[PDB]
Amino acid sequence: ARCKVCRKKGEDDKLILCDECNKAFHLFCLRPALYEVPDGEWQCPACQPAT
Ligand SMILES: [Zn+2]
Ligand SMILES: [Zn+2]
Repeated sequence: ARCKVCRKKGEDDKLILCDECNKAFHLFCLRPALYEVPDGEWQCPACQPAT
């Protein structure tokens, strides 16, 4: 629907909000390999650890 990165409707698969700071993100825009929901990484790249 919408996503704070691209701000575009198209790849409207299974969007994910970051729990911490409520940024709406596509699984694509979060991580290009990611297509299914991470029931754990309820995060966005900034919040996700450098590991
Ligand atoms: Zn997006
Ligand atoms: Zn975040």
